Amino acid sequence: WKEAKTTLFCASDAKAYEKEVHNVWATHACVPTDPNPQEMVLANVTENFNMWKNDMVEQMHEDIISLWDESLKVSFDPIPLHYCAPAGFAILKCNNKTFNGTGPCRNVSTVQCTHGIKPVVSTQLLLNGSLAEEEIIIRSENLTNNAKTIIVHLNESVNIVCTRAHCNINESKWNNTLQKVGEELAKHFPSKTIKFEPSSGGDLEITTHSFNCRGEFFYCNTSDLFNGTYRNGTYNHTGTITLQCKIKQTCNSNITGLLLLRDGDTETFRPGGGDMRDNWRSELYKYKVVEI
Amino acid sequence: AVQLQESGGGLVQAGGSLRLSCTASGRISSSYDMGWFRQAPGKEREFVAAISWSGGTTDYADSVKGRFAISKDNAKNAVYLQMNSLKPEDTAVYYCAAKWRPLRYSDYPSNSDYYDWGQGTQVTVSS
Ligand SMILES: *C1O[C@H](CO)[C@@H](O)[C@H](O)[C@H]1NC(C)=O
Ligand SMILES: *[C@@H]1O[C@H](CO)[C@@H](O)[C@H](O)[C@H]1NC(C)=O
Ligand SMILES: *[C@@H]1O[C@H](CO)[C@@H](O)[C@H](O)[C@H]1NC(C)=O
Ligand SMILES: *[C@@H]1O[C@H](CO)[C@@H](O)[C@H](O)[C@H]1NC(C)=O
Ligand SMILES: *[C@@H]1O[C@H](CO)[C@@H](O)[C@H](O)[C@H]1NC(C)=O
Ligand SMILES: *[C@@H]1O[C@H](CO)[C@@H](O)[C@H](O)[C@H]1NC(C)=O
Ligand SMILES: *[C@H]1O[C@H](CO)[C@@H](O)[C@H](O)[C@H]1NC(C)=O
Repeated sequence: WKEAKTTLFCASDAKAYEKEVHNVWATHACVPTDPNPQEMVLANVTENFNMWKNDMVEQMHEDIISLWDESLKVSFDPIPLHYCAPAGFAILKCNNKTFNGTGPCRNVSTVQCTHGIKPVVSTQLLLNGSLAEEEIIIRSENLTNNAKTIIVHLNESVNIVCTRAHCNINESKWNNTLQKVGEELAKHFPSKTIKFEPSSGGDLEITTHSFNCRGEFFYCNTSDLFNGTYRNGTYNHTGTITLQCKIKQTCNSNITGLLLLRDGDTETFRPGGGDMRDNWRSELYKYKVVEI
Repeated sequence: AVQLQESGGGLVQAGGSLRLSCTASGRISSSYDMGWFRQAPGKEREFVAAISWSGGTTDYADSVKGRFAISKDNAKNAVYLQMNSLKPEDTAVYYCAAKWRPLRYSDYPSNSDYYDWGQGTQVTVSS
């Protein structure tokens, strides 16, 4: 029961016959998930976590790269993946649903494998991921460091349908989200107007909302979405909302989180992304690895 | 992920030339960018060159266009940096670096935000 590093393995609901690329790679590189798991539980116990220095993230990343690599050289839709600890090791599961992802957690558990986590590669918005119980959750290695990305966990999901391209969000549900977000942000930022602006520059995946459906790459315009200023009170202005998406050569998913970046009297944030290690950090903030 | 190790750094008279080599111990997928950044003393980390791993498109920092040249060898999992007509300003630690861009729209390499790094190699230019 001492924190260490070791080579994890993955389990999948993979089906041999399914030619779906994930199932093809999964079956080969993965083993059946254990049906009857299997949690121990602790309380009054406190452990130091750190979603920002977590070897588990690196392992998942390497597998997904290799996943896409083998894949590309048609069926495509990600599967919930599980990551398990070798005999001699276990995985601490922090149960404090208020955890900022860094520091001490006074309420932890013990499992061998992680929950089903779909490897969905995207930018600006995390999709099909898990939700935050209760309040909006806010995470960053260093807020004082505007250069470090900010991960915002959603406690209520928003549906999305990009198809052809164009995508759609419910205005009513979006503005609801952002006010509560500027609120949480206002908690971390005092006498400062919290503005939201589209990605200021850089690669096309990073400046638009990017993601892949059925094997097609969708790069969608985000200018309308990140166009709101929120002082004490709050109000988002933009042209339901529609975002123009480009294609390459229909899918309905749930938005569950955000990636923000602050600019160095006001504090404006923009959408980030790129390093998919955050998409992972988004789902592996709760896990940690110890040898017994 | 991929393991980066730069070499060939050194000390050279102004106007001189020098070649740096980065080698990835892991393996680079098709959707990768490989580039060079450098940090001069007292200053911050800037960009120098980038090459698409698959298509081999390049991009150079303006202060570099014409003098440096970035090349790859997929067989050896290696990227190289030929630096000619060196100036005292080119003095810095050079870092090989990489970036997994599976959602890249084009073969054009990036000039920003890399995710995987090397430990750096020393480059010093004497006036
Ligand atoms: C909010 O509004 C009040 C007046 O209603 C003003 O005095 C105060 O400075 C404002 N505070 C912020 C953080 O915007
Ligand atoms: C510990 O987490 C468990 C779930 O793992 C939860 O039921 C309980 O409320 C937590 N206890 C404390 C002290 O928060
Ligand atoms: C969402 O999070 C906010 C935190 O500002 C909270 O006020 C709100 O009640 C949450 N909604 C839930 C728990 O569904
Ligand atoms: C974050 O901000 C500054 C650099 O911007 C750094 O020196 C400081 O130590 C960091 N704070 C924490 C607690 O991480
Ligand atoms: C998004 O669309 C608007 C107009 O449709 C445009 O001004 C903006 O540059 C677009 N963003 C990008 C970088 O595609
Ligand atoms: C989200 O989930 C739906 C159904 O579960 C799936 O069809 C869709 O492809 C997922 N979205 C992404 C981007 O993976
Ligand atoms: C979260 O919690 C820790 C204390 O456990 C605190 O030091 C850290 O700054 C907080 N981070 C955020 C952004 O919530």
